[PDB]
Amino acid sequence: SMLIKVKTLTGKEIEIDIEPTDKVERIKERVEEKEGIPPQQQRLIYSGKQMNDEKTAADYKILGGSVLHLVLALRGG
Amino acid sequence: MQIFVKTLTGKTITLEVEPSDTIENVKAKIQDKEGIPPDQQRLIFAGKQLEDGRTLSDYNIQKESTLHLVLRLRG
Amino acid sequence: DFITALPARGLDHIAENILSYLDAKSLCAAELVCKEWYRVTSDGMLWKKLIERMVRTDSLWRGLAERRGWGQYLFPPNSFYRALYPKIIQDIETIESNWRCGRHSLQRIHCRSEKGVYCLQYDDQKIVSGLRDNTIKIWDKNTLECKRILTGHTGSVLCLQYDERVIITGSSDSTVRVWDVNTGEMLNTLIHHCEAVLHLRFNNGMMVTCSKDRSIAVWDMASPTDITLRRVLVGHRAAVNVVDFDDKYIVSASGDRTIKVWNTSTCEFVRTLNGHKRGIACLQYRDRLVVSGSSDNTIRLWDIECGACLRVLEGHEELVRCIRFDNKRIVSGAYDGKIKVWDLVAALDPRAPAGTLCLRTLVEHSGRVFRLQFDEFQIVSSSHDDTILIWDFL
Amino acid sequence: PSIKLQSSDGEIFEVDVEIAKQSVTIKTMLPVPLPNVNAAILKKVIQWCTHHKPVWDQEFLKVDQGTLFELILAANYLDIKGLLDVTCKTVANMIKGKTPEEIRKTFNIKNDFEEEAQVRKEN
Amino acid sequence: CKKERHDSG
Amino acid sequence: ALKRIHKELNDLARDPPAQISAGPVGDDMFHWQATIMGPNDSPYQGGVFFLTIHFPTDYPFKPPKVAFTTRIYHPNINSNGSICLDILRSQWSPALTISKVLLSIASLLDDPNPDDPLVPEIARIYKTDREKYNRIAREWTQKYAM
Amino acid sequence: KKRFEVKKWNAVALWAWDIVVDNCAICRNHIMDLCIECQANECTVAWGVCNHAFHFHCISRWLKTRQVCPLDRREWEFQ
Amino acid sequence: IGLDQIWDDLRAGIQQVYTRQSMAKSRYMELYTHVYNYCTSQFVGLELYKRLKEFLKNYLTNLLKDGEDLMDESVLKFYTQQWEDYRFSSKVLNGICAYLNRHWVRRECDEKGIYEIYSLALVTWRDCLFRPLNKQVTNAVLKLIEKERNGETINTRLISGVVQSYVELGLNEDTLTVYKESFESQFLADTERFYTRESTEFLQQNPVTEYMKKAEARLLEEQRRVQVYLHESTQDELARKCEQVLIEKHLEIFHTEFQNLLDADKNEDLGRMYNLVSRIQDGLGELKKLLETHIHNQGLAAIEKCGEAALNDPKMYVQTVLDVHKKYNALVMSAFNNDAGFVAALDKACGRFINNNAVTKMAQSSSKSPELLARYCDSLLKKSSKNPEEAELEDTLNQVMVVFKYIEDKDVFQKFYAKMLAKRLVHQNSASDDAEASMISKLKQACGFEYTSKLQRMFQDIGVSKDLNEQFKKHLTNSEPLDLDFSIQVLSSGSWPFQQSCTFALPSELERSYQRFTAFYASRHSGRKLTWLYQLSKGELVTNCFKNRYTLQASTFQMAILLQYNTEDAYTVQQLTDSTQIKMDILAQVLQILLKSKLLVLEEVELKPDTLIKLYLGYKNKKLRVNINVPIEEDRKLLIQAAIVRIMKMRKVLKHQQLLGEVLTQLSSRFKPRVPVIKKCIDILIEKEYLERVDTYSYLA
Ligand SMILES: [Zn+2]
Ligand SMILES: [Zn+2]
Ligand SMILES: [Zn+2]
Repeated sequence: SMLIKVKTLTGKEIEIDIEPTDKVERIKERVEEKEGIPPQQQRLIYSGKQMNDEKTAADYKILGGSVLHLVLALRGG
Repeated sequence: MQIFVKTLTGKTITLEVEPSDTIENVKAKIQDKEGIPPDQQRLIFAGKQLEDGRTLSDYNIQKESTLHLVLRLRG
Repeated sequence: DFITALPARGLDHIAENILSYLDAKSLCAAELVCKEWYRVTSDGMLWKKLIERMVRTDSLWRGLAERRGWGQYLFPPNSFYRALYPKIIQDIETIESNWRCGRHSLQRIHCRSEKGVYCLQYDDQKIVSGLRDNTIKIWDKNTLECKRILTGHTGSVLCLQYDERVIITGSSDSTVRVWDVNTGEMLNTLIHHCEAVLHLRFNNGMMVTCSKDRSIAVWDMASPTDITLRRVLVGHRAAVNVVDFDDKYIVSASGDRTIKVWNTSTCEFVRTLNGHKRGIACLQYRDRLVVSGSSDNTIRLWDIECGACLRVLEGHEELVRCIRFDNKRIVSGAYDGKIKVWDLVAALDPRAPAGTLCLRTLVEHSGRVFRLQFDEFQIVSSSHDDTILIWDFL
Repeated sequence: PSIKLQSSDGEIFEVDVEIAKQSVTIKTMLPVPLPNVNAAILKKVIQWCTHHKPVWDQEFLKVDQGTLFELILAANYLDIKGLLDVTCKTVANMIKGKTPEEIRKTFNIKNDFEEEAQVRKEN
Repeated sequence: CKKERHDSG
Repeated sequence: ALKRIHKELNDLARDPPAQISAGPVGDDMFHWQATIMGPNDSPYQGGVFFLTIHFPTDYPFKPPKVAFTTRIYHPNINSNGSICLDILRSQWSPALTISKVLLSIASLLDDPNPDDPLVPEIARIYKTDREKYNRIAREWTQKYAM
Repeated sequence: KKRFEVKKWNAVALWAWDIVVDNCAICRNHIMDLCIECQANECTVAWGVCNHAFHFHCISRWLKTRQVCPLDRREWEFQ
Repeated sequence: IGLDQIWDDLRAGIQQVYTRQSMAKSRYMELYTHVYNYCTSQFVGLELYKRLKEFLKNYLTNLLKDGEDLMDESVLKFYTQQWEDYRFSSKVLNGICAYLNRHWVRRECDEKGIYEIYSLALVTWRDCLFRPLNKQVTNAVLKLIEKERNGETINTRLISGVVQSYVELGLNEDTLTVYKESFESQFLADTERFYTRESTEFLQQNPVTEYMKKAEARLLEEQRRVQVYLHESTQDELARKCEQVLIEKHLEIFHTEFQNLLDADKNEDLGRMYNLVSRIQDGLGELKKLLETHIHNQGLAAIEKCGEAALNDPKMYVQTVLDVHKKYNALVMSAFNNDAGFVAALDKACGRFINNNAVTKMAQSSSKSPELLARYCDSLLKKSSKNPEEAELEDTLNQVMVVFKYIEDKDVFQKFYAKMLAKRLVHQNSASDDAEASMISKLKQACGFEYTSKLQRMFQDIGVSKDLNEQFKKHLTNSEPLDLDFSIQVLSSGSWPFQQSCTFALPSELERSYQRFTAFYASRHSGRKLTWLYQLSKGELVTNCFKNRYTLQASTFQMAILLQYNTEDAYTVQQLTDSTQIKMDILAQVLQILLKSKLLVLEEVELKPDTLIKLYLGYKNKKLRVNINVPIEEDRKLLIQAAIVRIMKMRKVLKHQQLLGEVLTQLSSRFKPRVPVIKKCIDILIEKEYLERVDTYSYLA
């Protein structure tokens, strides 16, 4: 329904579309379907809180245009 | 080309500069366009301090980029 | 004659069942009745089964079996058990006697021999201690060698509690960290308090924390990485020093000279225990009994239901920093190095005299004993100096 | 439903299913002949089972040792745990807290025990 | 910049 | 001093900087938790350092207490996660905002000030061996930030 | 005869300030707008030699704490 | 006491029980008493257990000898009946020896060599199956299962019996160990071979479409069979093996037929193809790829049919793209079960298609699509001759929102939509404020509030302008008369995308008008700077020089010339310029727009800088109020580095070329990288100590 932007380290703003009641896991997966980074090397940060893989996208008070930050975790298992 | 700089007052401005001008010239332009002396100026880009004795090309600053202006600090 | 008629018709198991309901003295008496009775008790391993039953229903016996070693033969000429029972009773008697006499070994710490433990918890394998150098040290219970060191806390590690899966610590940097007891990787970090976290307790998936910010926070632990704040308890006008709880109530002791009892069901203010002249430094709540050690150098015992001061204990020359208890004694440690051991059974009785309560005053060190935990066989303490002291009573 | 239990002598008794099924032997069996349990002990166990569908058990057992022993045998042959457990606990209570001589005098046992001295020195 | 009972609990 | 803080949060939610993110913890709008991403081409590459900001009652005219939460290796940050920005102790200015203080700290992460440091045991190695320091800081970053 | 007169006329015009928004570096509000501590209920504007301006109620308190310009470390003086 | 007589009697009773004789229960109780007294003399009763085991063994040996070496069909019924009777006899026997049973189980301290009575009977029976009839019955049941090839009606019970037997016969220790291995292995191998043969033959004289239906029916049948008479544990294993061997071998043919199926509108076949491939694990790759490519091609082809008149008509453009997306969306939702992966393929397809449309090439700029979208949205919201319904307007707006969601450069669209909204508000062309508000709210909820911020500011500003105009008109009641109806839309220069590019002359009449407006404006703002915009002002004029009192709506330029004609009309272009001060690049255009009618003519025309423009009286127009107002180099490296570390930590041991091939296959789907870039990235990772150079690159801790 809404549209967010997963800003990476370079600056490329990966525009993604999510649902007000989606799960951070889905947001992490949509990135690979648009960028190529598997969900195992992703650390989405928003308003200073490392987004958890379980809380819904609404628990973080996300709205349209809300820019999330993405930092790659090379190890990531 | 042109760059964007955000002043301490919250407002944003842009400067018409080429990749040949020195950082000192950039600070001078920011001063005349805003009104803050260069001694109390600090330019940050991509989380890094901008040395005065250099030029924009040394930092790979493309056009339409953004620069943050903060006060001076120390240890 | 049952014991002889029953096995005559092949009902030996019934006869043995009859003799199994006897105690130690009644069993020896039966063993001294006749040859047939003796044969039944011997053939049926009656003594062995008696020792097994005792181990199954008593903690002291269990601890002695695991520490002394004779438990290895539990669960063998059948004579070893009959002759072992008196020796076990003798050892238990020696244990309690030295407990009331003041005997120990005081095993020191074996590491670089270098301090400032604020909270300590042990088991039969390791000893977890929250130092002041912003690190957590895990020592071996047998060799006493410094096994591991967990770093990552910004401030000093004030309190900590662990189980068979994680290690939850509360530091002075106003943060709560959940570590993995097996490997040691920081699994989670809770940032909710505005000031240093003083105490925290957790069990059955729920946790309670109290910080210097005069507030209490309850958390629902669904997993080591899934902790969610449930409610925020307010009402204390000072720094909440200690907080304990169970399935019935949550007790909170702060520096405001009062004790607060809330309902764990929905955090309902049940009662408020007053009577302490100064702030309360330590407290233990269990079996519907509360024992608090405050700054007034006295130990107050209360009944959670009525909140009546059953007894006040005097004798401490300094502030009672920590205090612990079990079904038999109450071990308290104040600032001045003085481990006071009191009798609980005699304390719960309103007819006993105050003078007959202070059993002993172990004085071997002098620093402020910050923490001390005991069981039926030893006492592990930690003060400013003297990194870790082990008070064994066997 | 009511089950018909034919004692050893020949007497018959009607007992409800809910209680008759308490004894695993009868439950597995389903008149019911009991060649090792007579009507007397049968009536006693039936009363105990119905009442158990303690003080009452004590009075119910405030009988001589002969009937107690017979009750033991009947409970074993009928495999009724409850009855067997309570009767065994009672005999145990009847043994505890007495000196060896007092024990022999309690159950009218004659000391058959050097031997006596050996067991006395070894215990 | 320059610089600017131990019981916290 | 709640209107100013609310406006600052609004701005952070509107024009977010490059490597800065700060938001409230819970209901207490005076206790925020920020994040600082290690600037590229530095020993702190690909690292996320968590901070903790606590606003006083007269914040517009009083610097807010900022303290690091994750251990780090720096001549201006001790183990207690205390920062020594002169703009935070006495030279504070009501014009400086959160988005500015966090950026200043991020900049300090790259260019340390060995002169008058907070941890001599580290500043010495820095001024003497600018190579070993690059490795120790990297190791610490891999142990905590990552 | 020669009657070339206009009857209806509709135009547009863009209004702007004197030089810049002069955003008060204190409450991030507008100079012409009412002061922040003044909104939660006489709020004039004060200037400095640096050409910097703020509200009177804002700069007054900042001065009470330190007699220095908030945008720059030079001294402070009105007009 | 004596045992010979009582034991032989008990043995006779047992013998009579093994055969369903149904004797008087008195004999049962008597036997119970016999076993009860027998366990009275750990050594007591051992003889009883031994006699029981020996008798069981002898009876089973005799039975097997009676039914040994029989046909592969009668053996089934034989074993079933014998097993049923043996189970009943053993159950009642256990009920008889219950006393002895309980005693033993509670005496020998399990953890000797005894297990239980019922368990003993089972273990003993496990000597009439293992060696004498293990193969025979299994091969028989297998032959029947295969006989199902023609749909014959089997007993359906003769098999369930053997299955329950094998299960109960499970390890009688302390459980489907002896059943699973034997029956499973055989059943699995047989059904696998059967399906392989059936599939290979069916695919030789039939199309893939029919094979899909046959395969689905076979899967359902096999799932139901194993659920009715077979055990429920072998349900997962069998289904997995079947779905694997029946689809894997034909996955390639499925891929090939998928394209042809996509060509036509065969939904049912597509749905079944998906249901079959979804059952397998990770087989949807090529399927998603094919769907994406086909959607992209369909889009480009559908737009080619209208590129001749698309750059000049937005409506048709947006409608075409909308139809393509709507059809494919409905297909992915109904047939593909709205899978979370296929919708992504449709997304990428629609995106690439809308951004690389053929119409874009005709404009040489990838910014033509958002421009057309904005024009379409404007035409929808404009106040046309008629007014469309409300519901239809809201629905079309939602559709526009979808096509917008798929745009790439949303900023260009923001700028275009802003210009259009401005032109609408100023010219008073808005259809309905509610529609504009709904569209603005939709854009806000879609791309946040920062985008819509400027738009909302523009809206609130037009409202404030109306209010200020009312105030000025209210203060006009004093001694300040105006010889013309005046009004104005004062906009805020902070949001409107308008700029000053005229620098007009401001005639004598407009002089007094402007002066009075400023005089009144010196009452609300101090730093007020009215950057007047004349290329937007409207204008109405009346004329008496013509034959009648004509009227003509125009702008400030036309009005300027018309009023400049209040003197000697024999004026040239330079004479007019002497009092207008207009730039050449715009003045020439102004004169042309003015003469682009019969109002101003010359003495396809070519205007001259010296030609005179005299008063034109022979202007006979058929209308009044005639409107003469005519208008990634770094991203590549990052992805490469991430892929390298991922592969390294995955295998921990490789070579340089091997690593190259692996990263190339894991990155090809995104784009095409270069080998030197991979080498440089490996070195970069070496700088961070992520991997090393074995004393060849190995994973690092
Ligand atoms: Zn202000
Ligand atoms: Zn004011
Ligand atoms: Zn200034």
